[PDB]
Amino acid sequence: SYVLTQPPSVSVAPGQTASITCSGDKLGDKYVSWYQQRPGQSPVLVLYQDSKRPSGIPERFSGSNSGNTATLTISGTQAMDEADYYCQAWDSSALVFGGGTKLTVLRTVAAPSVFIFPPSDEQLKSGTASVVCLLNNFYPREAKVQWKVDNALQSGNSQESVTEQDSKDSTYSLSSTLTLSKADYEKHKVYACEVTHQGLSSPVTKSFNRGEC
Amino acid sequence: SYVLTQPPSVSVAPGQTASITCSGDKLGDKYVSWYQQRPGQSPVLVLYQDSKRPSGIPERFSGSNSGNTATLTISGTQAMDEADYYCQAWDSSALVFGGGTKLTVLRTVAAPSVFIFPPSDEQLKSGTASVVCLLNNFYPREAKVQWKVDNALQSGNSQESVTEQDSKDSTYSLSSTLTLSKADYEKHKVYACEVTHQGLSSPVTKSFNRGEC
Amino acid sequence: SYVLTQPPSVSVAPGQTASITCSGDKLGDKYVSWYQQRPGQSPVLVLYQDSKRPSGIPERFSGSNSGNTATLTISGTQAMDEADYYCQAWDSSALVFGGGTKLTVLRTVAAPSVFIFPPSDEQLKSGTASVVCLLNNFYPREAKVQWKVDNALQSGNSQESVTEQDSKDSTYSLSSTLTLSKADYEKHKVYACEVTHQGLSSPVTKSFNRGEC
Amino acid sequence: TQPPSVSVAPGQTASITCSGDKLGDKYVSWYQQRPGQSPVLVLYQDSKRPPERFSGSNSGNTATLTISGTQAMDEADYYCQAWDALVFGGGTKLTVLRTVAAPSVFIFPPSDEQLKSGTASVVCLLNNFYPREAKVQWKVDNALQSGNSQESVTEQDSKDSTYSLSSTLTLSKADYEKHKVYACEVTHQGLSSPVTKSFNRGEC
Amino acid sequence: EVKKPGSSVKVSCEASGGTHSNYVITWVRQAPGQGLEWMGGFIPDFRTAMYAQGFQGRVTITADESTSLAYMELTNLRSEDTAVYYCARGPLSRGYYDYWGPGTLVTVSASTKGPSVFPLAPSSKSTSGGTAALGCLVKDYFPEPVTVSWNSGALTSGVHTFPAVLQSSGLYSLSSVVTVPSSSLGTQTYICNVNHKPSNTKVDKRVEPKSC
Amino acid sequence: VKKPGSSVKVSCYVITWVRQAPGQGLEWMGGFIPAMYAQGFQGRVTITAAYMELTNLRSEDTAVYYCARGPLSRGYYDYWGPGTLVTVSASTKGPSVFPLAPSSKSTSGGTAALGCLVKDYFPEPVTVSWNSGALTSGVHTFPAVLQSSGLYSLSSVVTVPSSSLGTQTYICNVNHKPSNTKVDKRVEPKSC
Ligand SMILES: *[C@@H]1O[C@H](CO)[C@@H](O[C@@H]2O[C@H](CO)[C@@H](O[C@@H]3O[C@H](CO)[C@@H](O)[C@H](O)[C@@H]3O)[C@H](O)[C@H]2NC(C)=O)[C@H](O)[C@H]1NC(C)=O
Repeated sequence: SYVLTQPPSVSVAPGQTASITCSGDKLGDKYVSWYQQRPGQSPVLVLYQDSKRPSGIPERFSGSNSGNTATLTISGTQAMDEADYYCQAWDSSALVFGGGTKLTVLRTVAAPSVFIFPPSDEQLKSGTASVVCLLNNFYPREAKVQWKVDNALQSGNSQESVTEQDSKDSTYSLSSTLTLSKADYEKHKVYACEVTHQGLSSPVTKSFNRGEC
Repeated sequence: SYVLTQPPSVSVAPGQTASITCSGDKLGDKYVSWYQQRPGQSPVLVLYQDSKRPSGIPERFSGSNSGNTATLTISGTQAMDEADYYCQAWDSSALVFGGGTKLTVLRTVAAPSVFIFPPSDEQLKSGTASVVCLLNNFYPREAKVQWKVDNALQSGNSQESVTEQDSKDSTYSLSSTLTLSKADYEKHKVYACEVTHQGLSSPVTKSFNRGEC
Repeated sequence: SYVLTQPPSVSVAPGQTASITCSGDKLGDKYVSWYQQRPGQSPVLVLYQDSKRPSGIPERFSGSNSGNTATLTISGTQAMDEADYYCQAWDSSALVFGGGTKLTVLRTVAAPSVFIFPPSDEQLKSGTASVVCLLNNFYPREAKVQWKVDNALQSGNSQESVTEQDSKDSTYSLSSTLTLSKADYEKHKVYACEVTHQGLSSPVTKSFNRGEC
Repeated sequence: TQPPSVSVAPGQTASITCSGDKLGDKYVSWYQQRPGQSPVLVLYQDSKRPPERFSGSNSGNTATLTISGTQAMDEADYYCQAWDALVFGGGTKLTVLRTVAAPSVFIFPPSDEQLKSGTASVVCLLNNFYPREAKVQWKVDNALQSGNSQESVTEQDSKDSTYSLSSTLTLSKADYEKHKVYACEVTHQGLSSPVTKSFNRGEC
Repeated sequence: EVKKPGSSVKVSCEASGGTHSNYVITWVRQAPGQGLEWMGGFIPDFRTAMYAQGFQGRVTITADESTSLAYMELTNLRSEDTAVYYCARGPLSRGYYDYWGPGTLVTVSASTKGPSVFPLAPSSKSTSGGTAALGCLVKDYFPEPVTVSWNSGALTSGVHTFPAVLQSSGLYSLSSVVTVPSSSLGTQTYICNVNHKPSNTKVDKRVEPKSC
Repeated sequence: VKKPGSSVKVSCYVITWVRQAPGQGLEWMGGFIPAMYAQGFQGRVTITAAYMELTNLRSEDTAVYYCARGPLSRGYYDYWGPGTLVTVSASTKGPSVFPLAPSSKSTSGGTAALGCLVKDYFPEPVTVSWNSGALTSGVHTFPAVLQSSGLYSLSSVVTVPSSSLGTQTYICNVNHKPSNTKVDKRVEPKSC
């Protein structure tokens, strides 16, 4: 029996190059071909006859076959290159597919930008105040916001809504509302929004006095 | 070589009887003595010749020897019986001490009794209020309180003081005081005091409305 | 308008007597009746004409009505008497239901009993070894089981199962079974089952040495 | 009136503003006071100075204290002096942050001679990283471990703020002879997710 | 199945077939976790009925003896009329209600109204970095969906539109935030374009830094 | 720690003095040319030569002084000399007793808690007795806690049978020798 071995997984960072090897016994005397498979999708050919790439695949992909190791080289890897890679070869009139290789790209950590917006003047005329604190682009999904009015932790009167990472990006974007009522917004001079997250050295607080805007 | 075996450690609650076994082949055929050693102290004699005891030892201490096992029986176990016990035996013109056995005397978990006393009607004339939440007898030291006024967890304006366990008991007593400015007390109808501790299935909260209803 | 009032909530521990009061104006002249409603069900009559009781209700229930209050007296409270009790009274040609009262029975923390059963010899011959740890008659539900094989915490390869709550006692049961291969079990020498749960001063481990017996 | 605090990264430009009506017409002096140390003048008469990283200006209603090439020894409390009687404004605090940095993790197998001595030592090393808080986990054949590993750490270099950590795992002989797969898992800020470096027993 | 607003419902209870009954039928409604209320009465033997004061105008109790069935018709349902409707039967003249029947769940879906737009003031403290975050708030509307576009759809670089969140009342809330350079805060006209098709609501709203 | 209300002196071109309370900033009082006084401390500062004297020390005078010297007519000061630290402590004030009313709701356990609260007293310690020492069962006296301002506080609590609330006289006896103070305060349930 014949077997082709590949590393279980590989890790790299954006803009770097990753090398995937499909090694074997005297594998340099055979024509290999590599298949890329995204999760939930059928495999799509990426390389046939070692290095002759098909039409449509970006030029970044490149491979070679020599000795007992055949390698696939990726340059400028991006968040769209995550997918399993499969090796192929013919032996003794028997097809052989190499073990699945999982190529992962580790995305960098970006700190959030946070703002606090007071309540519109018009809403107060309708007996309702809503202070909204926002967290701009930030990758690590784990985030925590804590509204403290006049330095008194609050809970049970806030809601959270988030979007999905941009296609050509990896950062979310979060926002939190604090639904209040008039005769409660009329007091507690100091209002604050506290956010904790990676990247930030220490929690950052953005505040605004109830008076003087 | 002659070797005796003892249990590694023994745990018993107060008011029960604890038995420690010194076992060995042909062990019961000879005379044994028990030594009690407290940490950082010269060991002392508690039993000699199975059941005979010396002066200065209370009637609680007792022991029996038979077969291939010697038992040290202690009645009225309390915190003063915390020490290590060793079994002695003679054989082949050579002494042999058994492995150390440690005695542990814990106290059963308790559940605190929590009271809340509104502020006086003589303080307010002085422009200050102080709501006090008291936790009564409870053994496990680890306890927590969380002042919630109008359903808004607070921090930074409360202190905790605790006494030491009584002589004939092992229960602490914790008091938590919340000092508020005169104006701040005039609002926030509701007041509460929450406590968490072992022996409570769920946290218990005692609250009193500001109206003194 | 005619309105009846009841305390929002009442809490008691098993074995004690709880009192619920429905208070109105000159309420002694009417013929109050009490209804018990468990969650997601239909109320069932429990008392009509103050004290009289229907057929199919335990003798514990008892009530009274005098002055300006009608009191429902419950004796020997147990876990099956947690539900909402409502007060009724006909007045001015218009039915009037009282405010909802919630009665909650506070449970008592009970420590678990932990055992470990080695893998049977015949099963070992079959080629797979299994180790099972049992915690029964414990409360609250939360409990964490952590295996150990020669001071090596185990991750994965473990199934967890929990039985239904017992109405009479309100105590669960949990079985954690560890599955290995024959050779892996044959290696290593020491096995243990660490349990951490409320009601236990310190974690308790029930270990055994394989092959010893 | 001065800002309560100012935070800037090393090598960056920071500005400290002292505000006041007619301050532009008047002059200003700046003093630096380290914790527990008497204040020392840093600038007088707007730009007059007694290194050259200090720079100040005074015009209109604001005087700016500008620093260039901020470094770890520039942290202090600054004050703005003016005459009107001597009036001293609220002090301002400046901090030198330094930025997060990921640790380069390495794993080395046990030498081929120690085995003849019946003892193996697998060492997992962490290279320069600023935030001291770090955590390593030795999981051999996918099973966490504890009680048989020691960590030693050095102090940050003079012209740097990065530590370095080495975790030595001592395995008794005839224990390293099994458990084909070894690994070292590390967690720390900057890393998006935990990174584990693993080596098979007899791969080469 | 959700009953549309302004419709009616019919709760059915067993009724005497035209002989001695020896029991008085009733009705009871229980809003979720809010207690019990009285609706109306009925005495099979005497065709007469008896309605409560609160539901005087919206209820009507009728019975049919051929089918041995009786029912009450409630019209002009509103969001406040989402609850569980019971049906009890007590003795003739004692007045305590017994043998409570299986519950019936009735639901309605609020109403339809357009959104209200309020502006979120931009940064007041001078941010020299060059990024001031604007945004208008859209809330108190029903049902899904609504669309927000900036400057008549000509600005789509940086616009964020967070998904709508279900308020406690039952309506919806939605936000929209755009980041722009600080230096271009007092020279360009920023306009929200909120459109809600079901209510045919089209409203603009200028957003400018608050005066100081 | 200097006694409050006493006087202290500081011994140090134009010579000036500046005071800096812990984490509060720099405070100027005056200068002297080998005199000028600030408006805030016009009456409590004396300059003689060179040294300066402060009188009527109070709580807020705890700070560190510095001897700074500047040119004749430059408008700036250099050569900030070593700082000299001072520490006032407080005025001695007696306690004020307030009652902690027992719960006005009957309890199935038949137990209620009473207590008198002592606060605004300096210096330590204080002693509390119930019914002239006639009651000493289930009595707790929590240790004193240093309040933020600089004074102290103390609490005492006793648990007694519920039925013994309105049929007995409970009095909190407090004595403070340093202020020769003795106050008795009755503790009774709130009227309703
Ligand atoms: C006054 O008398 C009775 C009041 O109940 C009315 O006659 C009732 O009509 C029902 C309905 O037709 C009849 O019972 C029926 O019997 C046959 C059996 O095949 C069938 O139609 C149904 O199964 C039903 O059971 C019956 O005549 C009678 N109901 C009884 C006796 O229970 C009558 O119409 C009333 N009014 C007048 C003006 O008489």
